[PDB]
Amino acid sequence: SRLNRESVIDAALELLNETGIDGLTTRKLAQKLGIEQPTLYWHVKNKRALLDALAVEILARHHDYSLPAAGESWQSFLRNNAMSFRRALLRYRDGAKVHLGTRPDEKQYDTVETQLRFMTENGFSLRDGLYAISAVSHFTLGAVLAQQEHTAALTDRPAAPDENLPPLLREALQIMDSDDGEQAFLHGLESLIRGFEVQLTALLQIV
Amino acid sequence: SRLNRESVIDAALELLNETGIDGLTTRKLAQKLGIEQPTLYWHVKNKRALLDALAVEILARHHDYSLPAAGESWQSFLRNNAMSFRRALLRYRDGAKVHLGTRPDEKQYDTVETQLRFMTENGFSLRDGLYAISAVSHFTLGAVLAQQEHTAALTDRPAAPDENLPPLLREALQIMDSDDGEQAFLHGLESLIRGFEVQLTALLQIV
Ligand SMILES: CN(C)c1ccc(O)c2c1C[C@H]1C[C@H]3[C@H](N(C)C)C(O)=C(C(N)=O)C(=O)[C@@]3(O)C(O)=C1C2=O
Ligand SMILES: CN(C)c1ccc(O)c2c1C[C@H]1C[C@H]3[C@H](N(C)C)C(O)=C(C(N)=O)C(=O)[C@@]3(O)C(O)=C1C2=O
Ligand SMILES: [Cl-]
Ligand SMILES: [Cl-]
Ligand SMILES: [Cl-]
Ligand SMILES: [Cl-]
Ligand SMILES: [Cl-]
Ligand SMILES: [Cl-]
Ligand SMILES: [Cl-]
Ligand SMILES: [Cl-]
Ligand SMILES: [Cl-]
Ligand SMILES: [Cl-]
Ligand SMILES: [Cl-]
Ligand SMILES: [Cl-]
Ligand SMILES: [Mg+2]
Ligand SMILES: [Mg+2]
Repeated sequence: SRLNRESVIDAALELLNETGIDGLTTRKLAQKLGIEQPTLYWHVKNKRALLDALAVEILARHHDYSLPAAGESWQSFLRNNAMSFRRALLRYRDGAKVHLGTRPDEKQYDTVETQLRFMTENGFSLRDGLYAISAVSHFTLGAVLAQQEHTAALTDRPAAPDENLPPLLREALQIMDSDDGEQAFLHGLESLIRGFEVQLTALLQIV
Repeated sequence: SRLNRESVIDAALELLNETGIDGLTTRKLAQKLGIEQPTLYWHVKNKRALLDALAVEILARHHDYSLPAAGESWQSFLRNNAMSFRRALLRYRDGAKVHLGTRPDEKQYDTVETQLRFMTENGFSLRDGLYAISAVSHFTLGAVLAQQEHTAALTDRPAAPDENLPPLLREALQIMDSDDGEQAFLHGLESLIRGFEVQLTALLQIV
């Protein structure tokens, strides 16, 4: 099949959804594409370059809320931003493991820059705007990794069904796995944003 | 060398610090221990059982603040808890990648149970206590993964040194990598806790 950037990325994401990150290799990618490894090598040097590119593309394709709406509050933008980040990461198997250790790509510079200018225009210093952005990303990444990687681990070996857990831990785990972890996440996200709001409004006051 | 649980775990953590999670194998563990693979297999069935055990042991050894102090506020306990969780995860290379997708171990039941009882005795429902605990873990895990995995990625290929970044993104990344990410983390952690505090005190009031 065809080996332009787009087709290589499409085949790569298919294979990622078939086999997960740890068994995504240039060997199996070559196989999926019906080509010899030294053909693929012309197009994709290594698994790292491949992972770097999927990270960027999963967002370009599926992270629809990168930009604030005209007039949107910074709280609403961080919420809508986080929800969209979470969506994009969950869309492919081990997606958050793919995102891990990427930095914004040149094709995301203007997007990430705008996001920081927007914060700073709402009364954040660069530094608190940065911390808010970073906290939202790290929170959202952990929440999606815990969920994806809890799941991957269960494929490999089960858990004790209850007949062994102490009572609170027993009902806590029933609750946290009764949706995908979406309510733990949406609740944590409100706590985080209100925390940034309390910090920002305080200004020089001891808070 | 000796193959009791303790010695296998010690050798495993050494190898983890030498080679990272992705090149930690039962082959190289057998080599490190100076034994044949079918000898190791008696002791350790697979990489999963091995990862499950290192996850538990890295905490037992190095997560000193699992328990609140008598009289300690829930805010102070979540802070001291998170800081200690972060420490334990950073102590070994790809440590957070090791923790990912573990659930509390039987030898951590009484610890995690106590943590939930403590929250609920401070006025959290099980559910908000749970969300607070989960948010603190997911935040702390993302923060440590972003840092560890940003680092692992740099071994594999560098970044653009500045002569290409737009201005805010340029100075943001200088700031966020001028310590290990410890100030982004400690700031995010205060925002999260104050957010849980605002939620809890509100009770039935629209907040
Ligand atoms: C400059 N800024 C503080 C940093 C620092 C370190 C980082 O590792 C990153 C950023 C920007 C953030 C912005 C976030 C943004 N959001 C908070 C989720 C975001 O929506 C995007 C995006 N491309 O739309 C990211 O690049 C992003 O996911 C991302 O991957 C980032 C990222 O990796
Ligand atoms: C029951 N509780 C809500 C859950 C649910 C899902 C989970 O995946 C987990 C917990 C408890 C938390 C407690 C946290 C605690 N802390 C908030 C960091 C903690 O200090 C410990 C500990 N063993 O001391 C954990 O087990 C812990 O790191 C952990 O790994 C957990 C964990 O994995
Ligand atoms: Cl074709
Ligand atoms: Cl082609
Ligand atoms: Cl193309
Ligand atoms: Cl490869
Ligand atoms: Cl293969
Ligand atoms: Cl986890
Ligand atoms: Cl010996
Ligand atoms: Cl022995
Ligand atoms: Cl032992
Ligand atoms: Cl193995
Ligand atoms: Cl090997
Ligand atoms: Cl990251
Ligand atoms: Mg990122
Ligand atoms: Mg855990």
